[PDB]
Parts: sequence; C-alpha cells; structure tokens
Amino acid sequence: SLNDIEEIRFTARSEENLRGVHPDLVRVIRLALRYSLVPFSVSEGLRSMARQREMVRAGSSQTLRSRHLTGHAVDVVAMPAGVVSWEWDYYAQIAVAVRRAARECGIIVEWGGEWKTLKDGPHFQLTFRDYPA
Ligand SMILES: [Cl-]
Ligand SMILES: [Zn+2]
Repeated sequence: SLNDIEEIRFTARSEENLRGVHPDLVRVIRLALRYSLVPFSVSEGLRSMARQREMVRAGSSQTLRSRHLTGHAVDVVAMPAGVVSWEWDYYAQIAVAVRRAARECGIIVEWGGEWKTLKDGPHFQLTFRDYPA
C-alpha cells in the first residue's frame, strides 16, 4: 500500500479533523505536518459538550471547561508507516515539529508532554492567556 509513497504524510485525514478548530491552531498544525519526521493525524479537534460531560462522569477530566470545546486544542495520533502508535518518542518528535511551526507563526502552543504531571503526548492547545475563551 505505502511502498511507493516516498514521504508519508496524513494531510487529508488531518485537515478533515481540523474543521472547526481555531484557524491559528490549524495553521500551526498544517505547518507541523510538513516538518515532522513522524507522520500523524489529528484524532480529535472539536469535542462536543456531551463527550466532555462523559469524561467528567468517568473521571478522565475534572472540569467541563476544555480547550477542545471551543476549538483551541487538538489531540494528534502518530501514524508511523501508516500504523497507529501510542509510543512516547513519536509524540516527542511530533512536538518538535509543532514547536517549530508555532515559533514560525508567532504563537505559543502548549503540549501535554510538558504538563506538570501526568504528561501525555497527543494534546496540543492554544494558551488561555493568548486566546481567552
Ligand atoms: Cl520554541
Ligand atoms: Zn486533548
């Protein structure tokens, strides 16, 4: 399937899941698709209130306030060789690409890999300070 694909990028998949995300975060993620050594898609951009309420009931978030609800966050999924991976190092590499794109665009993007506790690789967001909501 992917033997003749000299540079593997999940552009179309990512663009679809970026619909409704804040245009400034979209711009950063689209640029990061160009830079990342690790192919990735966006697994979740906009999240519904009902899904957030479900997370709060189940305990995977403390609050109904989420940057995903308003368009200010994405979760990425690493797709090395077209196969989903949850391994940390892939997300570290993705974050290099995101950080470079972000910098080029003049926008700070926070990465869940730099959360003070319970670090997790998929999450990127625009800051509350820069992009209040
Ligand atoms: Cl930086
Ligand atoms: Zn997230």
